[PDB]
Amino acid sequence: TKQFSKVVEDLYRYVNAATGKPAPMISDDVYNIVMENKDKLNSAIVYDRDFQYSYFGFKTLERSYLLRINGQVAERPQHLIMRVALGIHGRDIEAALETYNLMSLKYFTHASPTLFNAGTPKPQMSSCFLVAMKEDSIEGIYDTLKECALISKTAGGIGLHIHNIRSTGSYIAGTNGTSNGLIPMIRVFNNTARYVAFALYLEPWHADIFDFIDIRKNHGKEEIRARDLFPALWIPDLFMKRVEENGTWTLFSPTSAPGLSDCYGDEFEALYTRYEKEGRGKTIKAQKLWYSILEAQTETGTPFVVYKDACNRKSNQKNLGVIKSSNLCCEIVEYSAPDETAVCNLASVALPAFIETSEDGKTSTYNFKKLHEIAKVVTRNLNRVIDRNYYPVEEARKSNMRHRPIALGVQGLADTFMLLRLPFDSEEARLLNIQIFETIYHASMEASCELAQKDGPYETFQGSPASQGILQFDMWDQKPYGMWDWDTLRKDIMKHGVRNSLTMAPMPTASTSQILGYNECFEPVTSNMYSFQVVNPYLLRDLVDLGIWDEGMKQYLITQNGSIQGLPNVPQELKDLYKTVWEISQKTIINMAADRSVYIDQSHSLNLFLRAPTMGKLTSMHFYGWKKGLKTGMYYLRTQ
Amino acid sequence: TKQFSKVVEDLYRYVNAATGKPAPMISDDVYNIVMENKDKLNSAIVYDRDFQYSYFGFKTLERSYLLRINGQVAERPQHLIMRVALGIHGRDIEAALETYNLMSLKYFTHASPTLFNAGTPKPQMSSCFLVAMKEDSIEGIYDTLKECALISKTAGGIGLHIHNIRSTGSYIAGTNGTSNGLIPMIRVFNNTARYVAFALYLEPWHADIFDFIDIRKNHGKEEIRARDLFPALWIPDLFMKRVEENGTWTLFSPTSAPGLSDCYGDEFEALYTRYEKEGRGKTIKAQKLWYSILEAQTETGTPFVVYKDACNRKSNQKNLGVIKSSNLCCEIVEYSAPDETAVCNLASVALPAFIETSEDGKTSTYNFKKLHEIAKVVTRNLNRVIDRNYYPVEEARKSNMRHRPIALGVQGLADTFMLLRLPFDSEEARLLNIQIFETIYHASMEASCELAQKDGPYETFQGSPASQGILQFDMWDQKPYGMWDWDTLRKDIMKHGVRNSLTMAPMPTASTSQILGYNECFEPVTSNMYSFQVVNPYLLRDLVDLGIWDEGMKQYLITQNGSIQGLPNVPQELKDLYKTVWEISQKTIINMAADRSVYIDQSHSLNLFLRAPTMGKLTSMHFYGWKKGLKTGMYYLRTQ
Amino acid sequence: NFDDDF
Amino acid sequence: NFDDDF
Repeated sequence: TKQFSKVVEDLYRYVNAATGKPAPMISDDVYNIVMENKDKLNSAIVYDRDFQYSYFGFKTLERSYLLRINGQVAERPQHLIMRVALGIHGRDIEAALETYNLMSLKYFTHASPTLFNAGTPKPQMSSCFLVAMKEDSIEGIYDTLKECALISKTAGGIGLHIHNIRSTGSYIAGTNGTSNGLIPMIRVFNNTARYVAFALYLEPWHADIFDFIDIRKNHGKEEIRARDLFPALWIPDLFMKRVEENGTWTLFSPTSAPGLSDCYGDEFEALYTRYEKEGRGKTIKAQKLWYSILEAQTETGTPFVVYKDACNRKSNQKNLGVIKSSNLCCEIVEYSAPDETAVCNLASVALPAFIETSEDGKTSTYNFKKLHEIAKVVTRNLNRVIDRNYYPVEEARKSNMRHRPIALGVQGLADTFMLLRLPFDSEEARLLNIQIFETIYHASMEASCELAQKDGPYETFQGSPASQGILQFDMWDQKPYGMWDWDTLRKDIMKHGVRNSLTMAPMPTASTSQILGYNECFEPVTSNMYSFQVVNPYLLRDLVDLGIWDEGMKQYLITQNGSIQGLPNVPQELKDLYKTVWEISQKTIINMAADRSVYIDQSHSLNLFLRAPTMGKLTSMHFYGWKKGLKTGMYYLRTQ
Repeated sequence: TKQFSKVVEDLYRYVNAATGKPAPMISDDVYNIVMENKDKLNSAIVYDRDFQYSYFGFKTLERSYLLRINGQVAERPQHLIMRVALGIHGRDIEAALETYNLMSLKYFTHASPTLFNAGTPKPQMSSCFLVAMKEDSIEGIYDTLKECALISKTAGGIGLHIHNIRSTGSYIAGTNGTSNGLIPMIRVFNNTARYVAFALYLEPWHADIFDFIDIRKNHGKEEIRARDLFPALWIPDLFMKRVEENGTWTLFSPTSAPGLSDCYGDEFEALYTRYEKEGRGKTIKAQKLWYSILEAQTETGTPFVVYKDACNRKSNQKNLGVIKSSNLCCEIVEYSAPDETAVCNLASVALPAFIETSEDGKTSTYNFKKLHEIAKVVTRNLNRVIDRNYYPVEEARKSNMRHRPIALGVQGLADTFMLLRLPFDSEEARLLNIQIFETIYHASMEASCELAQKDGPYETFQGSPASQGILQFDMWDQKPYGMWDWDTLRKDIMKHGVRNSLTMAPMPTASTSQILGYNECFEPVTSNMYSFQVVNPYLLRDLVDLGIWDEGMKQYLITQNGSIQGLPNVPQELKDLYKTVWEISQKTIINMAADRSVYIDQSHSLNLFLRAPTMGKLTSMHFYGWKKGLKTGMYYLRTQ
Repeated sequence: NFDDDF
Repeated sequence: NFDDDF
C-alpha cells in the first residue's frame, strides 16, 4: 500500500477468501529479495514516472497487467516494473536497478507474459512455443495434444507443424479402415484449444493442402472447418518456381513420400523430383494450388507465408537439423523436434526513446550509442529469462537450455520516422532502418559474446555458421552497412563463442506498444485516427501549429479513414510524412523489410496491406518478397 | 477356396495390392496350427450346417462378419466358426473341435469382436472396457483421453466414470481462472470418439449433474450438448430416499467433498451427511433433480440408471475396492482404477437349443443337463479368451490377468418361452427363468472351480465373498432354487477357489442373436413383425395352422405394430402367448429380472418399455426396481 | 409422483 | 497473374 515492500507483503500474504487457500502472488525467491533489500528497493522507485503513460496507455496496464487483489488494483505501475526487474534479475540488485530505470523511462519493455508473471511463483515469462508433432500415430498425436494442452494452460501462443501426419485415404495397419487425414485431427486440436491461439505449419506438397488453407473460411460446410487455428504455409522454393513456370505440382502423403520436411534446397528438390518420377503422388497444375492460396488469403488473410529454404539456409541453427515451422506471428525461426519444443524469449526496444534534439533549434539526431547500449541490456535480460523461466513442459526446458535463442525487437519505427520528419519511403528512412537494425544486431551479438566469456558458449555452438565466423548478413552475401566494427566482433565470436544461438526477431507488439504510447512495431500507421476517438499526436501537433485544426478536420479525418492526402489545406510535406499504410507501396514495405532482414537472425512479422486487391497484384507481391530472399513473405493480408 | 486350409492360405498370404504391403489376416500362431492339422481340421467341417441360418441371419454374416479379400467374401460361415474355435483354443485341437460343433449347431455364440478377430494377428476378442478417469488434472484428463483413443481405435465400447472431475467454477491453483467443469471436458471426449460408443458414469451429487443428464437433448443450445455419448447415473441409495421422502439433496464438487465415490452404503451416507452439515455444497430439493432425470429419460431414453450400492454390496469384487461404474450396456459391474481398465469377455448361450420334444406328441421339455454342460464349455472358452486376447492398453491387460472376470449371457429367452407355449408372464415362465439362470450360474461356477484346481485361483481370490463361501444369492439373502447341489459346489470353491472373479452378465446381443435367428437376449418380442417384412415365425406357424393367415392379417398386423390382442379371430391362448413387450406389465419384467438377478454375478441390461408414459408411472417403475434390489434399474427407456 | 399402473 | 502495381 503506497510502498513497494508493503505491496509485495500484500501480494505475498494474499489468501483466496472464497476457499481458505493461501494464494501467494509473489515467489518466495523474489519475496525474500525484496525483504532483504527493502530500503534500496523502496527509495529507487520514482513515482513521478507514472504520468508518462497516455490515458489509454496507462488504462491498458490497469485493465490487464497490474496485479489485483479482490478485483481491486494492488500494484502501481512502478511496482509492476520493479517486480519485473527483480523477477528477471534475482539477487543482482544493480542489474535490477538498471532494468527498472530504463523500463520506467521507456527505453524498452518485455513481452506480456514477462509483465504478467515475472516475480510470481510460476514465472512463465516466455511469449510462445514451437511444437513438433511427435509421430504419425495415435500415440504420437495424443502425446502432442497433451503437450499443447499443458502449454496452452499457461496461455502463450503455439506454432504446430504437422507435415508428417498422413493424408485422407492413407493406408493403416491391421484394419480395413483408411485414414481420415489432417482436417479431423486439426479439429481435435481446435477443441483442445477452446477447452484450456494456434498456428499450424504445412508444406504445400501435402495432399490435404486444399482443405488446410481453407481452415478459416466463412462458408463453413460444418465438419471440414476449424476456427481460431491459423494455417501457415511452409513453402519450399520448388513450389514458387513451378508456380511461375506454370508447371506441375505433386501432392504426397508423407508415408508414400517420406523425408520431404527433413531436407531443404537442393537435397529437397532431388528427393521431391525423384518422388514425382517414381509416381508416388498425384500431380496437378501448380497454379490450381496457387489460385486457391490467393483466394483464401483475400477472404481470410491466411494462410501466412513463410519460406522454408530462406529460413533454413540462413539460420545459425542449421547445425541442429532442419527447421520445420515458424511461430504464431511468423517471426521466430527455431529448431523443434519431438523432444525439443522451441521457446520465444521476447522483448522490444523503444525506437523513439533515442531521438535527441541538440544544441540548436530544429535539429534532431538519433543516438545510436544509447541504442547499442540498451540493446546490450535487453540481451542480458533475455538470457536471465531463459534461466529463470518456468517451463510448462520438459521439451521446452530442453530446447531453451541447449541453444539459448533470444528474440529482440522494436516498436515505434513509424513514430521515429515521423518525429524525425522522415517519410516512411524517404531515402533517409531507408537508411535509418538499416542503421537501427545494424546497431541492434551488433549490440546483441557483442553482449551475447561477453556472456559466452563468463558462462561459456551455448552447448550447441561448435559447428554453427557463427562458429565459422559466418554471421547473418554473410548468409545474405552482403557487406554490413559499417556503422559498427564487425571484424572485431566476428574475431571475438570465433574465439569465445556467443551465449545465444539466435538473438533478433522483431515481432507483433500489440498491448506492450499500447502501454508505452507507440505504433505497432515496425509497420507504419494504419490510420491517423484510432477510434472515444484520438488523432495521431504528431499529425495533431502539426494541425494545431497551422491553426487549421478547425472542425473541418476532426470530422473529415474520421470519415476519410484518417487519411490526409487530398485535404485541400495541408502542406505537401505533411502529406508525405503521414501516409497511411494503404498509401505506401507494398513495394517499399518489402524493400525495407529486405534491408533490415540481413540483420535479423530469425525473421519478422511482415503484415501486408492491399488497396484494390487483384489476384495478379497479390501474385506479384508474393514473388517480389520471395525473390528478395525474405523468410516471412507474409504474416496477415489486410485488404479492401 | 472351398476348403478350410486353402481359405486360411489365402487370408494368410493376402497382400494389399494398392500398396504392396503383405497384409496377413490370420495370425502366425493360428496359421501354423491349421497347417499342422489340415486333414482333421478340413474333414471336421460340416458344410450342411450353413443352411441352418435364416435369409436375414446368414446375410448379417456376409454383410459384416465373414472375412473378405477384395471386397469379395473369402470365408464360408463354417470357416468363420472354425477360425474362431482355433483362435480361442490354440493347440487344443479337441477343445476347438468341440467349440466348432456346438457353435455350428447353434448352442452358443461369442460376442462380435470375438467373431471378427479371433484367429487374426491382433485378436481383440473383448467386447468392451471400463475406464477410470486417472486424475482431476490436465495431465490426468489427457492421459485418460489418450487411453480411450487407443482403445476406441480397435473399436469396442467404453464406459467412463468421471465422478472425480471438478465442476464449473471450482478453484484452480496459480490462476485467477475458474474451472469450466464436465460439459466442456465431455465435449473433448466427444470429439475424440468421432475422430477414431461412449457411456459416461456420474453420481447424482455432482454439481454439474443437471447439464450432464441432458447430454442427449434435442433442443441443443450449441456449446452445452455432446452426442453419441450416453450419460449413466451411478445412483447411491441416499438419493432415492431423499427423493421418496421429498427431502433435500446437495450438489458437491469433488474437490470440496472428496471421497464420495470411494465408499458406498452407510460409510457413504455418513461421509455425505457430514459434508451436508459442514456446508460444503449447494442444497436443493431432491425432486428438482428427480424431475429433470425423468424429463430427460422421457425424451431421450437416457440417462440409464445403475444402483451404486446394490452393485457394490453384492459384488464378489468388493475385496478390490469400490466399483465406480458399469459399462456401455449396463451389464458389467467390475472394478476399475487409474491403472486397471476392466474388460468384458462375452459370450451367449442359445436358450432354445435345449428344448426337446420327447417320446410322445406335443410334450416339450427343457434339457437342463445339456444347458449346464454347454455353459461349462463357454466358461472354458472365455478363460482362454482372457489369455489369448490382444490388449489394446496395458491397464486392460492388468485388470484381466489379475481378476479374470467372465461374462456369460443368453439369447432366445422369448423364443424359448414361445416354443414351450409359455406366456412371458406365466408362472411357468417365472419358474423356467429361475431354473435357467440357476443352472448357468452353477455351471460356470463349477467349470471355473475346475480351472482353479488346474491353474490356481485368480490372484485376487483370497479375501473375497466367494472365498468365504458367500455366493451371489447369499448376498441377496435367499436360498437357491435347488435344482443343483450348491453345498458341494460351495465346499469345493472354498477349498480350491475359482479361476474367475465373476462369470455372468447377460448383455445386449444385437447382431449375434440376429445371425442365429433369435430375439434380443432376455427381453420379450417388441413386435410380431420385424420390417422387406417378416412375421414372428412361431406366431406365423400358428396362423397358418388355423388357415386364418388370409390377407386380413399380413396387412392388419403391420398397421397394428404387430399386435394380436383384439384381433377378432384369434384364440385367447395365442393372444396370451404373443404379447408385445408394450403389452407386458413392466412389473412382471422387473420381477423376472429380480428373480434371475440372484444368479447374476454382475448385472443385466434391463430395457424398459412404457406405453402412456407419465412422470408418475416412471417414478413407480424406478422405485419398484430400486426396492427389488436391482443393480441395473434401467438401461434405455423406450416409450410412446 | 407414484402411479403404480405400469 | 503478375500486376506489378502494388
